[PDB]
Amino acid sequence: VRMNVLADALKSINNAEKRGKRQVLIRPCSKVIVRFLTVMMKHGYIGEFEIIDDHRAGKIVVNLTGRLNKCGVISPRFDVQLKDLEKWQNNLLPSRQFGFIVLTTSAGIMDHEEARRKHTGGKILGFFF
Amino acid sequence: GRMHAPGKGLSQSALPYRRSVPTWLKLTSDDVKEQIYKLAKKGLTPSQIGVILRDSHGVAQVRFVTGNKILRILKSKGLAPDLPEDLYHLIKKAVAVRKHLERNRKDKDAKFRLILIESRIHRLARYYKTKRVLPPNWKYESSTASALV
Amino acid sequence: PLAKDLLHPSPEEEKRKHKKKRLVQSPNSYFMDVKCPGCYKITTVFSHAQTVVLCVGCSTVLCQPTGGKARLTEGCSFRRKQH
Amino acid sequence: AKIVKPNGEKPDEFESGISQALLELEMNSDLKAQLRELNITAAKEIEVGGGRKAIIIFVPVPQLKSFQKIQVRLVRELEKKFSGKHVVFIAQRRILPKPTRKSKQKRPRSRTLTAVHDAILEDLVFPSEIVGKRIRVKLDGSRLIKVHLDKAQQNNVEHKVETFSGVYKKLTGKDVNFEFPEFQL
Amino acid sequence: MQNDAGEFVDLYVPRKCSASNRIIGAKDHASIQMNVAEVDKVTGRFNGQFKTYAICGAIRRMGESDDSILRLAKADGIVSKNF
RNA sequence: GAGUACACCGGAAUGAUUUGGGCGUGCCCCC
RNA sequence: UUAAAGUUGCUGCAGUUAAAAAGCUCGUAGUUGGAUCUUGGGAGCGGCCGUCCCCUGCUCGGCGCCGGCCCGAAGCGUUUACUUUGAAAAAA
Repeated sequence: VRMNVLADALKSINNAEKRGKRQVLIRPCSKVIVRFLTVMMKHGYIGEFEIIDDHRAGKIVVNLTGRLNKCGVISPRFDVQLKDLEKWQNNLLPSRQFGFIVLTTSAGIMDHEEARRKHTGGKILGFFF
Repeated sequence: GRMHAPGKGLSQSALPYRRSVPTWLKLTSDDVKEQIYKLAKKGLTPSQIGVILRDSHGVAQVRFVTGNKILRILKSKGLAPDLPEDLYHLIKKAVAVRKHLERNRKDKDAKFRLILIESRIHRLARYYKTKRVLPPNWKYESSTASALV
Repeated sequence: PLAKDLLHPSPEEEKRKHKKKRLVQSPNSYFMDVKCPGCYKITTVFSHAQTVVLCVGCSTVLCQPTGGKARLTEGCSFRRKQH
Repeated sequence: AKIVKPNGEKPDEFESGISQALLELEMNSDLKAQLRELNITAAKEIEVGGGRKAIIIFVPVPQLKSFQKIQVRLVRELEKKFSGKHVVFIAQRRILPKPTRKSKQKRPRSRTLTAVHDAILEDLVFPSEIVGKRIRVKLDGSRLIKVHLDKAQQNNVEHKVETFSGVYKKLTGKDVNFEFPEFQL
Repeated sequence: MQNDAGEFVDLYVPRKCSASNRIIGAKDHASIQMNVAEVDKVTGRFNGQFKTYAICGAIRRMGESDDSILRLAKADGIVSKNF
């Protein structure tokens, strides 16, 4: 039984990007998935994506061009403070120049850099680079 | 897949996207509800009422001609059954299996199926208890079969 | 393969796939308007009726329950009604 | 008269004129047979894209089912009354603020913003139904809603796309396009 | 790469596949740099200029190089749109 | 009006005259 | 006795053949659980966006005006984790 729509969507998009496909459809749609894809688009990693509506659950098609090594998920949603952000990002990212970590926050679902800028923490969602 | 059998299947209904009554259907809501009341008085269950309405009367399903579902309408008028249809069917199947088992004591497969059916009955009765439709003291008992026909 | 168009698939591709695997879930069933030369009143039936139906006017048995569609009685005309 | 407002507010000249014209049309034409108590809520005038103006008419929710058999000829009569003016009949529904933990009965889903927006979108286009909705999210994060309308009864509303988009944008604030498919009908 | 001033410290910039947007390594002999010449519209003649493509070894190895080249030539304006 | 694809009419059109029917709205009969 | 031990693996180990998946199924605790309820505009600091106020109401008074209005308050606000903050936090 599907326990996490986000994990399946991330695994599917990772497989599609690794194979070399140009676009992939995700069967389950949720708001957090839309926010995370929007984070990717704002950071400039994926292209235009099309949410398709039905009366049961939406579907999402993503324009993957060339810029994803992989993009994944951490479960469960571990809670992280500001002092623990550095420890997570040293052993979670390939380097310090690029790569981002997203985490849910009451001020908005944003990356680690914006969370540090606004001086807030929350629950970690995943990473992409 | 299936809850008990190890088989995987994919066969069920597929409702259309357009949520609007078709224009060729001249039937209103009041006459559809009247037909539903007549079929309920005849002695049927909501499982077959929708089938009869979608076969003979040509209506796709109730949830578009009216707002309330079939069971909702039956509850509204008050002649809805006191016990859910699926639980009744499971109880009847369990009684049939036990009646078959009383004489033939060597049918091990029947015993296994009876155990599985009682498990299903317990799992559904727990949900009915936690959704506030049956009394908290309601219990499924092996010997109690004549009253729960 | 690599560069398809899943947003705008051709109708042939969409009809090839299963009803629940299409870009949007749409049943492949439909309703009918069956009538016979004997009686002169027209009824509405479902393709997969799965239930014996008597014409209103006690003419004859119209449909037959099978695994898929319904075996229409010989000497009957039907049209696909749609909106 | 026919126009009824929530509070004791004097309607502008446009709403009074619209109500009087509708009364005269229903008295003259053969619509008074089903248009005695069927009243109007309010009216508005806007400026849609292009050199044309649109007419917005608000509808009581319970009595909209009686209106549903009328828009076939009423819009044509209003077009005969004003050539360069498009008229659309849309329901008016109440919206409730989200129950934040600082601000009482339960808020039903019928009054939520999403349901209200869907109702407005599905009632803005009366003759042609909706086949599907495809929202495109721009690179800047802005959305672009695309709606697929029914291929049937298309040769009478294909020119109303601009006024539909203008009305929905002014009432909601979202960029909406309109397209017509042919792979099903 | 940048520094205090803004100059570049990378000793060479690598290539990049025109189809999969993947770069080409130094010891990747399967990569192909293809040159396609255009034709003047007036009569049909060779002019002297060309269009250069690049496909990584993985695409050819998996077997989708010809389709990628066809798509690139169609997008640039060589292959007829109706095709 | 129950049988058919038919016979009476009324709204309605330009003082007077009026256009083949069926209800499965698009195809089924009549010429 | 600690690191080397990614040979105790929470980060972070293995289970076809090297050590290792109960003969199979049901099942109370324990663990984990699909989608969907909130949104935009107004004015502006400025070269699309750096930055700004708005979206809990209902007996006593002072930034005050000419019986009309806000202002503060002796008195409330669905509950939890999470997150930022302040106090209280012996010395070495």
